Formats: sequence, structure tokens, C-alpha cells
Amino acid sequence: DKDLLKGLDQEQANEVIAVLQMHNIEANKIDSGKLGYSITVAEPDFTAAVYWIKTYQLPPRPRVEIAQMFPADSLVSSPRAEKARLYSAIEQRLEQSLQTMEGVLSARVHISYDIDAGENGRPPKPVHLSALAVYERGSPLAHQISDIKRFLKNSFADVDYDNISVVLSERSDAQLQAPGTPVK
Amino acid sequence: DKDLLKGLDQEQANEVIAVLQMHNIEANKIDSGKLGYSITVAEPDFTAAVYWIKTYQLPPRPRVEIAQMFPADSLVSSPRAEKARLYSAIEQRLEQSLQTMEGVLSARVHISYDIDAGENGRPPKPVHLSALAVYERGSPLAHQISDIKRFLKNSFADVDYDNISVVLSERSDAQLQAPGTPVK
Amino acid sequence: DKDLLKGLDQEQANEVIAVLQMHNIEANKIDSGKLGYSITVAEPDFTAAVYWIKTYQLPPRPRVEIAQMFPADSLVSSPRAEKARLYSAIEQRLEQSLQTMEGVLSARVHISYDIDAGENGRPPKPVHLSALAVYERGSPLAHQISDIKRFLKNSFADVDYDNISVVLSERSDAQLQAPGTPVK
Amino acid sequence: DKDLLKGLDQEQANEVIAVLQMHNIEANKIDSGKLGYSITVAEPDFTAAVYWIKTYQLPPRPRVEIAQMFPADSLVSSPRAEKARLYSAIEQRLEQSLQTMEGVLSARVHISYDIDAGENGRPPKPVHLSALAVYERGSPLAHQISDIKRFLKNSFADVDYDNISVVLSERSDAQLQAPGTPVK
Amino acid sequence: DKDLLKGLDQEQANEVIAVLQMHNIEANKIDSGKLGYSITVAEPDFTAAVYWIKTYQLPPRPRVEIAQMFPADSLVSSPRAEKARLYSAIEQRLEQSLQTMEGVLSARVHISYDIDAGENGRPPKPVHLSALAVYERGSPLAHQISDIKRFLKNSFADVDYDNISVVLSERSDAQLQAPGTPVK
Amino acid sequence: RVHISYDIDAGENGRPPKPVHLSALAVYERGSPLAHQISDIKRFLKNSFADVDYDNISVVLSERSDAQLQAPGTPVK
Amino acid sequence: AELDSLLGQEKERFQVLPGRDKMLYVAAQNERDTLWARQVLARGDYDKNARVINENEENKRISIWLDTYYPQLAYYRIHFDEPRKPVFWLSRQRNTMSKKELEVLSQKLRALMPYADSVNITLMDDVTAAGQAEAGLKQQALPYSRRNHKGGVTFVIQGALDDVEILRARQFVDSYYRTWGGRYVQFAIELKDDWLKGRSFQYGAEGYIKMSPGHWYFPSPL
Amino acid sequence: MDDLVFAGNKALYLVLILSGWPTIVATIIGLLVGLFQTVTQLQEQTLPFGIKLLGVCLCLFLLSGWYGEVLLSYGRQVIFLALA
Amino acid sequence: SWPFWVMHALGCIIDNQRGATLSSSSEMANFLNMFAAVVYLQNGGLVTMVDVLNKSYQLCDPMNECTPSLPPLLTFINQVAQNALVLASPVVLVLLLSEVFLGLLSRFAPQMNAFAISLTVKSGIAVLIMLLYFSPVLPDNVLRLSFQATGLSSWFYERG
Repeated sequence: DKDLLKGLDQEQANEVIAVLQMHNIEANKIDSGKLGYSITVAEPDFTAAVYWIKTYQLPPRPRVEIAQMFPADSLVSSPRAEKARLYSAIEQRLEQSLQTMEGVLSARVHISYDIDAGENGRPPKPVHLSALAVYERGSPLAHQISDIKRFLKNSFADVDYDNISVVLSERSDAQLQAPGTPVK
Repeated sequence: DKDLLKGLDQEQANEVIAVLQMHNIEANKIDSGKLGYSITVAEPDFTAAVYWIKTYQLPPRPRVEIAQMFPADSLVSSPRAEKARLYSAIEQRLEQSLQTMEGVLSARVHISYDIDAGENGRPPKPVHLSALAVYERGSPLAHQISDIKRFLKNSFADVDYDNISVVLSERSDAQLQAPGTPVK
Repeated sequence: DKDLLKGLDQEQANEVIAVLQMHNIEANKIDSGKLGYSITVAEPDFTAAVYWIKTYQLPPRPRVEIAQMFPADSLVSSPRAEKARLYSAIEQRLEQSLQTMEGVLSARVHISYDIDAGENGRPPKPVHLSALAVYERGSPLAHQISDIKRFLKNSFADVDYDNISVVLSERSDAQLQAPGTPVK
Repeated sequence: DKDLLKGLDQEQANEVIAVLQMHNIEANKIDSGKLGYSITVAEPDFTAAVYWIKTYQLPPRPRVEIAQMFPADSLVSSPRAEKARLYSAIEQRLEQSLQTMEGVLSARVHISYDIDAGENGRPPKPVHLSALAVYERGSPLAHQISDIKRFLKNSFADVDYDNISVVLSERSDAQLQAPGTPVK
Repeated sequence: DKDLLKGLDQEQANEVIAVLQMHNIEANKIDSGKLGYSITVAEPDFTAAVYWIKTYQLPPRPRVEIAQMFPADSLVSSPRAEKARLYSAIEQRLEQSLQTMEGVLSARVHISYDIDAGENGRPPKPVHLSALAVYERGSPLAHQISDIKRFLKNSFADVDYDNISVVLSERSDAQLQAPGTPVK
Repeated sequence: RVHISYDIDAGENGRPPKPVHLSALAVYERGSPLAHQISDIKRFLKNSFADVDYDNISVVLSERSDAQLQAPGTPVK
Repeated sequence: AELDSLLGQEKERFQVLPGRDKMLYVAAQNERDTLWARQVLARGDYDKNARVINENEENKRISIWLDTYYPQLAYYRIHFDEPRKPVFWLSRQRNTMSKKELEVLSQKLRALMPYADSVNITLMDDVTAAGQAEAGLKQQALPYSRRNHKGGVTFVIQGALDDVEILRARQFVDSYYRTWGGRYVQFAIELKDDWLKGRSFQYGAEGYIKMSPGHWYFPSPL
Repeated sequence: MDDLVFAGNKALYLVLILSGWPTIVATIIGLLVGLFQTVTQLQEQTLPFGIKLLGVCLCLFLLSGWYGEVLLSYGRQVIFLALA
Repeated sequence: SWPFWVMHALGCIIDNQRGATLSSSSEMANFLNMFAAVVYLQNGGLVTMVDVLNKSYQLCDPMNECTPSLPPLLTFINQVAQNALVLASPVVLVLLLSEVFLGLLSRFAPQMNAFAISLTVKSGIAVLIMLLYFSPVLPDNVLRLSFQATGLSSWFYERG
């Protein structure tokens, strides 16, 4: 049992096993208490597993939000550091309200931020949105754009349909069978 | 039984079990005291359950509201930091008030935030809304879009009937039968 | 008897039992002592009870009011934080007064809030109201909408009959018979 | 037998193993507790192993972000030090959002940095973007250059389709077989 | 058994060994723990080894970045010391983003620094970039120069195609065989 | 080896600053055509600054000396 | 042991050919597998003589011999799809060699490759080598300019191209070079800044006149 | 600009360095007199002015001609930067 | 006259903390106002001044009843004070620590006359601390607080 990675946490280990089992190699999630988890594969599987670690850039990094760069524990907060914490909570709430449509499994929403308007007297520009989605397969994914552009349109001040872009896709094929132990 | 997740709380474990039972695999909810819950699945049901954990991005994150970025215990509160709490409490109260209608199981409302139109001499912009809903099946869901618009039209200052977008849908099929243990 | 929920409230457990008994599955309000209440269902009814927990979003959150995030304990208070606390006590006293009418089981009232008019160069806008109601059945509920608009009309400075929207509905069917234990 | 690197990290060790196994030399990763990992090779493979360490510039440096050089612990914060930390989280969230597309294994996004335009009376310049990507092979990678352009277009204030430049490629041939032991 | 360099470290000793192994003389790397590495050669190879040390100017100095001369730990920071720290982080990030192209083993980017225009009423000048690259052999490296100028152009504000200069070269012939021990 | 012209007091007065001059030396490996490799160092150095000309750069380069590989030799008295 | 078991697990990516001068040639197919087999023969786990050959570099090895012993020869490419009988693509409209003179070249090229049995020399036309390059450059709808002269053609692609027109051009040039080789026709993709991608007119008194293709270009304000 | 920054850095430097010696010769004789009052108990708060007047007026006596050739050397330079 | 009132109010707090102004309950603030009137006047200056005055007739031409737009005027007093306080924030906190430490020195021996001992040294620390940030920080904020012609619609409207 050659060790690939150790010290991974809970959510990082289930993505490594979900990636390795797709390419006919299996792993073992060994708990170690305070020292996190650990993932081991076999000896003929070690050469392929160290290839898919480098290719897929595993282990995954924790996802970044814009509200982490401007913490709410500061003494004074600028107007530039208050609309970035407001817009970062709006684009996190808009992608949680997109997973409650029918068919949708995941979503990501981006908003265009105002920067120079915080310090200047210039009027702000129009706000642009962009979204990604993953739909459960067998669904008519061509007609599902007219619902997301309608839902996203009048959730802000004034946008138009040429400034919203939705790029969505169906999910991958299901993996339901076991990989198989290396016999020699 | 190899363990998928551990340390989850009550509301997260009843979402992971409700997702795995839809796809014909069993799950066990093990308590651990102050260390949260755990979830164990069988060995033939381990490769499928890791794939559905990766696909549905489980365990769920806590739902974000805009009032959490601007806490009330600060020593100085901006005018920008007080309209965000006022909009983020009407946005929750109309959401809790939509569930009391006839047929609605879940709902979500989105108000259009404006904070930069306050300090200037420019007139304030029109306010936009956007709502989602889930109805029980057997209902004519094309005629019930007109009274959600009638309820939402004069809960604010001045909206139009084309600045509100309601996207609603019926619930999924009922999962009532047991998954069933694998026979070996 | 597998456990479903724990750590709940006296009113949070009476809604879970009232939801599960509607769908022909029983529950047990097992007291846990200093922890709280806990609902345990039978083993054949566990799959259905998990699915109806996920669908109906149980346990219920505590209902929010607008005067909960502008507390009266601070040494200074803005006029923005004093008008939102005045209107949030008016929209609760009108809700308490609507339940004493002839036939109403429950009601909910919303008032349009005023934010920008304290400091902008505009006069404050008109007031908009919105009401929901649940009536005892056997009521001709097309004639009740003229007794609620008349009562809600001159309880404020100047509202019109076009700025009041009442959406009311008769209550559901009665649940009186017992669910029934599974024959095992 | 002979060592060539020691005191490496976890992610630094798997890159050296994945580089040397491509060029038909087998290395061994040994743990040393708090002193990191260590990598050894055999006797005839040492001369080639120093040549590929020198050519590929192994071990890899940690990757640099622009928000690392403007830390948030400073009690002063210039407007050149707040927009640079705002841009450096958008070009990491767009990079993490490109990896969830159909067939993308890795991606890297760059934004044009403008910090000194708002301090004087000069208008702000337009914003430029650039992207790289590695696609899974078997993909028609000439038609996917317009979905990244459509997604990246209205995620910012106002770009044109000439300012976005995406250049992407397919992944290399897979390494799956074992290197082989040097016999003498 | 005559030492020529001692007190080195890990990255410097693998450059001295990789230089001496190219010119048919052996070398032995002796670790000393806290005191660092040491390098000895044979007695017939000592007269040639001192000459190639003097010619290649070994051991190599650490590579210098512009952000080392303007550290972030100072108490105050001029705008010249903030734009130099911004440009010296973009200069390292584009260098690490060119090593992920198809065939590039190493790369180096240089950006034009500007100091005098930012303080007076004179407008800022155009931006110039210059890059170097080392390609895998067998590549037609006259057509690989246009993807780099397309990638490097709109990662900045306003550059032209004749203000960028790319100089690239294929790697040397591989060294894979052992030097050989001096028999006498 | 690379030298830059140090003009730093151009911001003291109201005059526009001067151009920037560069000068480089190099030692090449023996056997290389060192006449054609003078336009690559000039092209690489041309646009690493604001605006230089091609006659403000000077490249002076030279091949390396002959190798010394044999041992010196022990004296007799 | 034998050589075809000292290599990797699959014996499908390499090919061991017996030499006439008592050597053992290993026929790889790309550069990544060339260092895979050269590492095996370099560390020395084989007690006999062996060499690693390749299609790209033994086509460059016997082009150094060719412009010393047969200068002013017009030829394209040597194809190694069957490595015991390579095909020598010779030009037809530019050679004067007779039947007796082609057989001496066929034997003197056999003597440089000891693994081969016989080199089959065939003659291709010089106008179908540039017709396939122009029809392929027009099928991708790429702006270009053809420059005919004696002893070779040239295609020049200039302009401020976008990101799709670089990938479609670079995918076609590297697929044409594998078939024919860069001896006759050469592509000249280069990026400068003018929205008129290659073409340039002058305007006077009657309309527009198409200027000759030259090296100076007008920089574009837009 | 760089001379406007230099002339402002030197006017504050000359204020700092010309008020240096009279404000450190009136500090040691403000502290050692009170340290004598810590040994022998005295409750006369107006006592160390009698030494502080002799300290400042004797420090300004020896360095009287020295201040004139730092003020004149800086004042002649700043007008040459002004006019030329 | 927005960016010069900030530098004058900066000088009145620097001069107030060291002493020299308690005879009413200046000489230092006239130097910071004269310095900011030159460092504003070199780069730009009169160009942005007559640019504001020339854009004023493009929005508030006479016989159209322009007016100074009351609802942003009410925070004008607050803005200058806030800018001055943040700008002067180092020197006050350092002179406050010099007063706590010299107050702690009197609790060990009360026969010191520590009121007048601090009065000799606070005028040297208020110069030495401002020497470390006079050059890199202060000429930036005059070019940061300067009012430009793009914000005239937020301060002037028309009645007609």
C-alpha cells in the first residue's frame, strides 16, 4: 500500500477517491484522528495514480469568495470594502437559489463589480451577470436558458438580455460498478 | 461498511440520506455525541455513493443571508450598512409569508438592492423582484402566477407588473419504498 | 424505532408530527430531558418520513420580524432605525387585530417600508398594504374581501383601494382519524 | 541508494515522482516525520535524474498570487492596496469557475491591472483578459473557444471580443505502465 | 577524494553535479546535516573541475526579484514602492503561467517599469514586454512564437504587437550515460 | 554583464527625462557563430524599457578561452 | 534476455528490426518514446549493440548526406510507414536523372539504412503539392497571400488575427508538414497590427488600386 | 518636485536638530534636580527653573555664532533653488 | 478649497498636542497649508481649477436658476474633520503614550514636576514622528482629496 497523499481532510479526500475510481484504480480512506485522512493505492496502480494527481491538480483547493479578502472584523470599512462584501453575498445567494430549480445539480454565478464609482462622483455603469449550470441528463436543456435569463433579469437594478450569458451542460456518465483489484 | 462522511450535524445528515435513498442505496445515521453524526454505506454501495456525493456537492453549506455580513453589534453603523439589513429582513419575511398560501411547499424571494443611489442627488431607481416556488402536483400552475404577482405588487413603494418574474414548478415524484439491502 | 430529529422546540415538534400524521405515518414525541424533544418513526416508515422532511423543509425556522435587528438597547438610534421599529409593531398589531374577525383562522399583513425619504430631497411616497388570510370553510369568501379592505383602508394616513391587495383562501380538509401502525 | 532531493513538501514530492516516471526512471518517496519527504533513485539512473531535475527546474516553487504582496494585517490600506486585493480574488474565482466546464482539466486567467487611473482626472481604461486551458482529448477544441469567450465577456464591466484572448490545448499522452527495474 | 566546494545546499549542489557530469568527470555529494552539503571529485579530475567551476561561475547565486528590494514589512510604503511590488508579482505570475503551455519547459518574462510619469502631469507611457523560452526539441519553433504574443498582448492595458519580443530556443541534447571512473 | 544609465535627477526640474542607455557583455561557448548572435541580445534588450533605440545598445561579446585539462606536474629538485 | 522484453509492458509502441551490419534497431514513433527506449539502452541492461531510430530524425540524418553527395536534387520527404521498404518521394518536373541513374541512387540510399531492404523511389508532381496547400488554406477561410517563384512557393499570413484563426492555421500547417515537408512550399504565419489582414490599397481619382505585396505595412488606427 | 520634497524634509530636520541641544540640556537638569528631591524630601515645585534658566541661557551662549552659519547656509541655498 | 482645509486642520492638531496653543483656552499649520498649496500647484492645479469652473457653465448657466443642492451640503463639515483626524492619527497616539509613560514615571516619585518635563520633549517628538511620514504619504493625499469636474452634477442642480 503505497501512500499518495496524507493529511487531507474530509471533503478533499472524497474528491480524490471520486476521481481515482473513474480510471479503474481504487483507493483506501484511512482515518488518523487529529492528523486528517490518508489515501493509499496499490503498487501497479501507483504509476497511474501519481499521473492523475498531477493531471487533475489534486488535492482541491478550498473555494474562494470575495468576502474573505475584506473581513468584517476591521475597525473601519471603506465604501470600496462594503459593496464588495455586499455583492459577494449576493452572488452566493443567487447560486443557492439556482440549485432549487428542477433538473439543476450545480450552478455558479458572477457579477460585475464597481470599483472607481466608490471613490468618484461618476455615475455607475450597467451591471453584467454570467452563470454556469449542470443539468440532470435527458432534460430539454435548450429551453432552460429562457427561465434562467428571466429569473436573473429583474433581480437587479436594470439589466438587459444581451448582458446575461448562461452556459450550461448535461452531467457526465454514471459510475456505478466497482473498479476491481489488481490480480497478478 | 466504509464511512463516507462524519462530523455532520442534524440538518446535513438528513439531506445526505435523502439523496442516497433516491438512488437505491442504503445509509445508516450513526450518532456520536458532541462530535456530530456519521453516515455509512455498504461496500457494493460505496462506489455509487461517492459519485453522488461528488455530483450533488454534499454536505450542504449553510444558507447565506445578507444580514450576516453586517452584524448589529458594531460600534458604528453606516447608512449603507442599515439598508442592507432592512432589505435582508423583508426579503426573509416575504419568503416566510409565501409558504402560507394554498399549495406552496417552498419559496424564495429576491429584492433588487440599491445603496449607491442614496447619497447622491440622483433620483432613486425602480425596485425589482424575483420569486421562485414549488407547488404540490395536481395543481394548475399557470393560473397561480397571477396572485403571487398580486401579493408582491403592493408590498413595496412602486413596482410594475412586468418588473416581477415568478418561476415556479411542481415537486418531484414521491420516494416511498425502501431501498433494500444487497443480497449476496 | 429509528430516530429522525432531536434538539427541537415545543412548537417545532408539533409541526413535524402534524406533517407526518397527514401522510399516514406515525411519530413519537419522545422527551429527552434537558435536551428537548425528539421524533422517532417506525422502520418501514423511515424512507417516507425522510422524504417528507426534505420536501417540507422541516424543522421550521423561527419567524422573523423587522424589529429584531434594530434593537432598542443601543445608546443611539437613527430615524431609519426608529421608523422601521414603529412600522414593524404596526404590522404586528394589525395582524393580531385581523384574527378577531368572523371566520379567520390566521392572517399576515405587510406594509411598505420607507428608507430613502428621510434624507433624499423627495417627499415620502404613499403607503402600500398586503394581506393574506385563511378562512373557515362554508364562508362565501368573495364577500369577505370588502370587509378587510374597508378595515385596512383608514388605519393609515391615506391609502387607496388600489394599493391594498388581499389574497385569502379557505382552509384545508380536516385530519381526525389515526394513521395506523405498520402490520409487521 | 543515492538521494537527490530531501526536505520536500507533499505536493512537491508527487511532481518529482510524476516527472521522473515519465522518463523511465523509478524513484522512491520516504517520509521523515517533521522533516518532510525524501526521494531516492538507483545507481545507473542517477546521471539521468540530475539532468531532468536541472532541465525541468524541480522542485517547483509555490505559486504566486497578487494578493500575497498586499496583506490585510496592515492597519493602513491605500486605494492601490485595496483594488489589487479585489482583482486578485476575481481572477482566482474565475479560474476555479472554468474547471467546472465540460472537459476542462485546468485553466489560468489573467486580468489587466489598473490602479493609478482614478487618483487623477483621467478616465479609466478598458479591461483586458486572457485565459489558458487544458482539455480532455477527443474534444473538438476549435468550437470551445467561443464558449469561454461568451462566459468571460459579460463577467466584467465592458469588454469587447478582441480583448479576450484564450489559447488552449489538449492533454498529453497517458503514462500508465511501470518504468522497470535497472538490472545489472 | 579532494573537496572543492563545501557548505552548499540542496539546489546548488544539484547544479554543480549536473555541470560536472556533462564534461565527463564524476562527483560525490556528501551530506553533513546542519552544515550543508559538500562535493568531492577524484584527483585526476581535480584540475579540470577547478577550471569548469571558474568558467561557469559556480555555485549559483539565488535569483533576484524586484519585490525583494521593497518588502511589505516596512512601516510606510511609497506609491513607487507599491507599483514596483505590483509589477514584480505580475512578472512572476506570467512566468509561472507560460510553463503550462504545450512544450515549454522554462520561461522568463520582463515588464517595463515606470516611475517618472506617475507623479507629474505627463501621461503614462506605453508598456513593453520581453520573454524568453525553452522548448522541447522536435518542435517547429517558428510557429510557436505567435501563441505567446497572443497570450501576452491583452494581459495588460495597452500594448502593441511590436512592443513584445519573444526569444526562444530548443533544449540541448540529453545526457543519460554515466561519466566513468578514472582508472590509473 | 549588463549596465544601465543611471539618470534619476530628471524629476527635480520641469524638463522631460532623458532616454535610457544599456550595455552588455557576454562570453559564448567555443564553436558558435558569434556574429549572428548579436541581434538576439539586442532584440531582447530593446523592449525591456520605455523607449530605446538600436544605437543606444552596445553588445561586446567573446568566445571562451582554451580548456585546461591536463595536470600541472610535480617538480624535481 | 531479449530486447523486446526489456522495454515496457506493451510491445505495441516499439518495433525491433534486425540490422545487416549485426546491430539491432529499435523503431520508436515520437520523441517521448525515443527517450523511453534510449534510457534503457543507456543504463546498459543489454549485452549487445542496439540503436534507437525515429522517423523525424533519420529523415534529417540522410539529408545531410544528400546535400554533399547529390547536390541540386529536388525531393520532398522519406516515409517510414513500413520500415523495411521506405518510400522516397522525388520531384518529377525538376530532375534530369535517367533510369540508370535512379538505380544508383536507390542502391546508395539502401547502403545508409542497414535495416531496410529496398528503397522504393516514386515521383510526385510539383503542381499537386501546391494545389493541396492552396485548397486546404482556402477551406479554413484564412486570409493569405501566395508568392510564386522558381523553385518553390510561399504563403504569407499577416494581420491582427483573432484566437480562432491562429488555432485553425496552426492545426493545418503541422498536418501538411507531416505529409510533404518544408522543401517546396513554406508558410509564414506572423502577427502584426493592421485590421486589413494582409491586403492594402491606395486611393486616387478613379477608385481603389490594389498595391503590390510589400514588406512595409500601414499601422491601423481603429 | 524632488526639491520641494527635499526642502521640506530639511526644514523639519533643521528644526529638530537646532532645538536638540537646548532641549536635552534642559532635561538632564530637570531630572537630576528632582532625583536630588527624591533623596532629600522637598516640596517646592518651582525649584528647577533656577537651573533651567542658566542651562538654556548658557547653551544658547556658546552656540550663538554657530546657529547663524546654519541658518545662512540653508537660507542662501533655498533662494538659489527658487530663482535658478 | 477642500484639500487645503484638511492640511490646515492637520497642522492645528499637531501644533495643539505639543503645546503652544493653550494660552487661549498658528505657526505650524501655516507651513502645511503653504506646502500643500505648492504641491497641488505643480502637477495640474490651475488646469483642473478652470476645468471645474468651465464645466460649471455647462450645467448651471444663468437664467436657468441653478442651486447648490442642499442634501449633500449637510455632511461637508463632517468630511473635513474625519480626513484631518485620520491623517493626524499617528502623532496624537504617540504623544498619548508619552503622557501615559510620563504619568507612570511620577507614581514612583511625585516630586518631579512632570507636567513641565513633558512640555520640553513633546515638541521634539511631534517633529521626529512626522519626519518619518512627511515625504511618502502627505503629497499623495493632496492629490487624492482634490475635487474634479466629474462630480459637479452631484453638487449642483437646476430649477427649470
